[PDB]
Amino acid sequence: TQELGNANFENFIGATEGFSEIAYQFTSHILTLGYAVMLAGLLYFILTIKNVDKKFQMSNILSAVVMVSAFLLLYAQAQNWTSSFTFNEEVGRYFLDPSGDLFNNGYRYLNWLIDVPMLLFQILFVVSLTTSKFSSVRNQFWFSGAMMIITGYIGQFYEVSNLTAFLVWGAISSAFFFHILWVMKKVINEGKEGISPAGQKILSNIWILFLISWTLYPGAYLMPYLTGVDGFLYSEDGVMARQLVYTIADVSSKVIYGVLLGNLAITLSKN
Ligand SMILES: *C/C=C(C)/C=C/C=C(C)/C=C/C1=C(C)CCCC1(C)C
Repeated sequence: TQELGNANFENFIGATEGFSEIAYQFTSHILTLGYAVMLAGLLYFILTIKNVDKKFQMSNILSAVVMVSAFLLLYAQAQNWTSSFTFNEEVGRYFLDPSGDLFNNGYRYLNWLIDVPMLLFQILFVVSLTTSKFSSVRNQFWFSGAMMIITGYIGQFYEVSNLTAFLVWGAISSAFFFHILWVMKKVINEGKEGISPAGQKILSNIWILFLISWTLYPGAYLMPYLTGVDGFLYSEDGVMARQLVYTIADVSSKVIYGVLLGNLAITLSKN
């Protein structure tokens, strides 16, 4: 039995095969880029709040708060990665360090728990609904989004120990994800009514961005099993891939999403 690498697939690899210098350093630098971009975004959203009418500024405020939480928690995740493995001169690879704290997904999942409700909420300060009620949409978003992250978090505890449960819990989580997609699509359709064609075009881009960037997360969750129980991805390569797809998803769903909403708000105050 491999006691030290039971908690997650990153630990499992690091306690059996170990990581190449390339995989270790690559992952270290990708995660560093992750939190560095959130700090830049924090400054962008603060400095541009004066460019939008007061009625839309709650969206820029919620983007700045998402940036603070993501900078701090991705910074923690980055330090956790680099401090958890150490180099063995004999084998020439990085292995899980029993004296360290071991790699822990808690930082990222906590970041999601906080940010998902705010990302979904903030669009309701830019578009107008038509036949739907603000409170009803808000409550559906907050409930479904919380459940999606919780059931997902439960799933990842069984990643190494019980793949069957890993997949069943991820399927449950996917149910909530599809309900979010259904609600967001109705919101975008109602928000397109009555606004200018320029604004409708930006909203269409927001919808495509939202759909792709959020679908990246379940992809990264499954990444090391996407080539079978002993394929190319069941390895340090599935780890590099998973961590890269999370970082791309985070920049897109938090920073780029917020920039587009700010551009929509500016467009709206032109008619
Ligand atoms: C800024 C962080 C964001 C927007 C996080 C989004 C997270 C998700 C869409 C997570 C989705 C999941 C599934 C649909 C199934 C597998 C488990 C999750 C939690 C990764």
